[PDB]
Amino acid sequence: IEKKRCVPFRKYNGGVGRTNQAKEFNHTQGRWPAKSCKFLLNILDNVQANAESRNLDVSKLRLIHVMVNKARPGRRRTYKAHGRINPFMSSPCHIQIIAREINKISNQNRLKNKSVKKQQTVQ
Amino acid sequence: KPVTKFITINLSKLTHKVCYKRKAPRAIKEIRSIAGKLMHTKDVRLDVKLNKFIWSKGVRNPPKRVRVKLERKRNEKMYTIVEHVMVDSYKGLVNEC
Amino acid sequence: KAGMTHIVREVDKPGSKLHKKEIVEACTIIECAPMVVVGIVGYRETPKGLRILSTVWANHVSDEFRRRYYKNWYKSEKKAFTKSLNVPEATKNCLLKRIEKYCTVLRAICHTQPSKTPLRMKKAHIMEVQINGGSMKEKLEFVKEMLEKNLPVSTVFNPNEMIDVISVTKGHGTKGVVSRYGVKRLPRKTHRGLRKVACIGAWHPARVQFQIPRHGQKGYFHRTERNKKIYRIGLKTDKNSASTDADITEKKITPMGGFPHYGVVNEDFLLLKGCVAGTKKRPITLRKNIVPQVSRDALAQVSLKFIDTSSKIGHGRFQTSEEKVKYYGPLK
RNA sequence: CUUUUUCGUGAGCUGAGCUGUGAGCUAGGCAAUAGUUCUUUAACAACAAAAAAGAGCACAAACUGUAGACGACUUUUUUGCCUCAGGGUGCUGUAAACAUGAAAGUAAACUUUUACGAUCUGUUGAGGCUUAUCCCUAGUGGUAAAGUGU
RNA sequence: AGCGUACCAACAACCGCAUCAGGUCUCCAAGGUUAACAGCCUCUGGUUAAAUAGAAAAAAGUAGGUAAGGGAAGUCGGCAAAAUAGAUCCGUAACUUCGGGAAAAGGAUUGGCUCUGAGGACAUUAAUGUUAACUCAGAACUGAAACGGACAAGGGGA
Ligand SMILES: [Mg+2]
Ligand SMILES: [Mg+2]
Ligand SMILES: [Mg+2]
Ligand SMILES: [Mg+2]
Ligand SMILES: [Mg+2]
Ligand SMILES: [Mg+2]
Ligand SMILES: [Mg+2]
Ligand SMILES: [Mg+2]
Ligand SMILES: [Mg+2]
Ligand SMILES: [Mg+2]
Ligand SMILES: [Mg+2]
Ligand SMILES: [Mg+2]
Ligand SMILES: [Mg+2]
Ligand SMILES: [Mg+2]
Ligand SMILES: [Mg+2]
Ligand SMILES: [Mg+2]
Ligand SMILES: [Mg+2]
Ligand SMILES: [Mg+2]
Repeated sequence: IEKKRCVPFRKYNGGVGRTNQAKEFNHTQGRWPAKSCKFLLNILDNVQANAESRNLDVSKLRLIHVMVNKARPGRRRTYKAHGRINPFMSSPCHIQIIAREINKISNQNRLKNKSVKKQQTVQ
Repeated sequence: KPVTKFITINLSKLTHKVCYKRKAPRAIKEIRSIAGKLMHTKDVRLDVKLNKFIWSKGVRNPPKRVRVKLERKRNEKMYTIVEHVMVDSYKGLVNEC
Repeated sequence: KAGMTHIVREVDKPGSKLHKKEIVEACTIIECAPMVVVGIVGYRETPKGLRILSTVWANHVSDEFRRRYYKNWYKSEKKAFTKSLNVPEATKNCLLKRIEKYCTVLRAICHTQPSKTPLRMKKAHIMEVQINGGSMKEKLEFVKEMLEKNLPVSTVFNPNEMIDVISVTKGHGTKGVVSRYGVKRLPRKTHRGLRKVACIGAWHPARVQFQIPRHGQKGYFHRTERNKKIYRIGLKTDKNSASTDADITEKKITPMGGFPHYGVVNEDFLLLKGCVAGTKKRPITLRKNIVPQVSRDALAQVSLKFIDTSSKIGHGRFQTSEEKVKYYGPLK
């Protein structure tokens, strides 16, 4: 949020600018999205609060599941030349998180004879 | 800990690049940044008389030099107050503590 | 590179319109503090190109030579060139005998001394200087005598010599076709603007060829220029290093008020006729001609009548700072 | 595996001879077996657990501008650097104030006195400005935060 | 007697698919400069708002400003841009339906300061006294030769 470290953009990156702070991750493109970070921090505080009720020690929790899905979009309009109207949609999402404590043959007598003979022939 | 400093800042060195409609706000912004960077504080307050003095010739040409007094106070446990010092000659002034 | 100035010179060309006239010419000034010799490298010839046997270092090196191996020297332990200087000299002499027996080319590693300039940089520049001359053994003997001494610039070149120059031009960024290639400018009626090339190519070679001029970066290019003549090799032990036979005023090369954007020159320097690529402070490399020239201009020797040292800030009017106070008398 | 055994070659001994290693001469005693073949499991290179031993940098930050759309590039981080100031070199063209100083003329008391006046003169080659990409000065004050990869 | 009476009137309340740089009838109207309800600056009243902000500052674009020497050689073509312009005093041809052409073409002047002259009304009697408004014509002095100093404002001819 404060623009000390960045987020590498590896998938949806068409036109994203190149940044100094992306050498940390072995990449060339990065950005600082603040709204995403606030929304994710709210859920992380919820996870920690729920993990303090049941008696777990926060120092050992590892993020084993992070999943993001897209939700039903909202609807608005915009006005174009020559009397036309086109959509102006939005793009909401779902999120879910899980944290978890982390510590740290066949006899075949004919085959037995063959094995014995092979072992003898190599001595 | 608390400390006072007296400095002079020449603004013509800092408003050299911006156009007419930006010359005074640029000086205000530069003064705030300089005081914050010198006192290691993020919360810097500017007295209203200094703002009045910076704008006294319109948006187009602020004064060339200004003498200010910086004070760091104990209140994000710390902050800085910036005031204006009226002088009639800048010729001998250096910065002190 | 320090800056430029002008001189007055008499001509000795029988048959020209200028045969007995004093004329003005423009010159460039290069600061030439001495270098230091610190190493030896030997090459041998193979069907894949020249190849190295070994590198031999001197017994001691300086800190500005060691800084060139570090991105950030101020926060280091400074352990470069600390274990490999205690090597016994017997091994060094065995390696030198091998170099003598198997090699064909010698070069010497030398570095500059930025502390004697007005520069902000402290890393020294390192380069290799090839040594031509007699046999391989004589070459090795010649080099070993200098492994920890200084080269003055006057050892390498002579007065009135012809020299080649290597440097990097000034940078300008992205520049358009009109400025980058000097194409024609297009009529004022044009709809999408006029500063471009109209036709990129014919229809059916169905591509753009590499010969067509396009926009892109201009400046900061590598160049090698020939035939720059030496007019004077001045020293730092000399007080009147910018005076002549016809002008006995005691003077140094630096103009009144400092060389603009550079500083003051208080080492020994070269005076070159003409111009050289690069900005002020740009490092300049100086090579001898590939084969020596015997033309009428390469051998002719020059005698100077005046060197200008008036101010280059504004429009200078005096040659020394005492004339200025002598002209005005006492002030307020 | 025993028997009588000669010639060469090195961990230690000093091109004495012991060891170790290889090649032989002389006389002996003592093996192999899985019901007719189903690849003759045989090479080279790795890795892991147990057994004896050899034990620093870079990125980020602040600074620079010889660089620049952004990345990239050129630099410095305590004899350095940044900021102010003093000097230097230049640009413009003589500041504000005072003057029983000048000024074509005017008007009004009883020689002189007073009042109004574009402009000019003296103090005054004065006053103002000068790196933000000018030059010099261990002159003054400062020089923070301590994160990431290996 | 009965009916209307809030509010907007575009700047987001109306029509244009919309909180659209468009369209849409009437009345009131200060000071300075000036011929002027023009342009520019101001007082009463109104506002400091616009489907966004910060930094950086290269190509290229859009709306502008300059350029030594030459002066249409550019181009189908002087397209675009420059040059002129207010007022006072002089001087104006061919041709002509005698009314014009005509601001034809052309030439000179213009600030500031200190002065001189001209143009009325009224009451005691030719004489005395009081008392205004605005224009016009001359002279001396003065300045880095400038003065319709910004705004405003014809290019001309065969
Ligand atoms: Mg639209
Ligand atoms: Mg419509
Ligand atoms: Mg067109
Ligand atoms: Mg110059
Ligand atoms: Mg005065
Ligand atoms: Mg600087
Ligand atoms: Mg009403
Ligand atoms: Mg409708
Ligand atoms: Mg719209
Ligand atoms: Mg509207
Ligand atoms: Mg533009
Ligand atoms: Mg101009
Ligand atoms: Mg021209
Ligand atoms: Mg033509
Ligand atoms: Mg033509
Ligand atoms: Mg035509
Ligand atoms: Mg036109
Ligand atoms: Mg006519």
